[PDB]
Amino acid sequence: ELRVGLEESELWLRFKELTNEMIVTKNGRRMFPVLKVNVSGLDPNAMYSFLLDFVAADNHRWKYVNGEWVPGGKPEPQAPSCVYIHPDSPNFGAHWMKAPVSFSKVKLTNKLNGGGQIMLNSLHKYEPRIHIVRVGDPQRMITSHCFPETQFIAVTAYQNEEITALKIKYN
Ligand SMILES: Cc1ccc(N[C@H]2CCN(c3ccccc3Cl)C2=O)cc1C(N)=O
Repeated sequence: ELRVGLEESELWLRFKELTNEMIVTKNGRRMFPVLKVNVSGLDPNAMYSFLLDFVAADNHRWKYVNGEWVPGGKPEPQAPSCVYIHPDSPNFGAHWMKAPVSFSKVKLTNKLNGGGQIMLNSLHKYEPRIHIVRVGDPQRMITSHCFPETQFIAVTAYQNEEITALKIKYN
């Protein structure tokens, strides 16, 4: 009954086809595309919080060489666990289900700086993951959901000029 669907999956797949890249900066940078999901099968009367984190996909980093992403060395030590709390939290299941849940305000950074920003290692691959937690639950039940369409490589600057162009075209 619980269903969490990626919105604009076709657009994400265009970026994923090229290998998607997300800029990280000292002060933090919002994502494009924005991660948005539709949710069904929550209790409309209950209250939930929506959380987001980013899971490392490989035991190595990457490098863009001759127009191709290739394994580019041993990984750096894993990034700190950073979780983003959706600012609508806590809210009724009715709230989360009446309209897609958008994580427009989350910012990716390469420094532990000011904010609820997400710390990522440049040239490493990550995948957004959403968690739903119910308030007042003595079992502290959490549901976790991964989105393979939204995988990307964190970068201090775009490597693929097709990514640079695509981000301008669709944004
Ligand atoms: C009657 C009723 C009870 C429960 C639910 N939803 C469950 C499943 C997900 N979940 C849930 C619970 C804890 C943490 C995270 C989640 Cl996601 C819930 O609270 C729907 C109905 C209904 N509308 O019939």
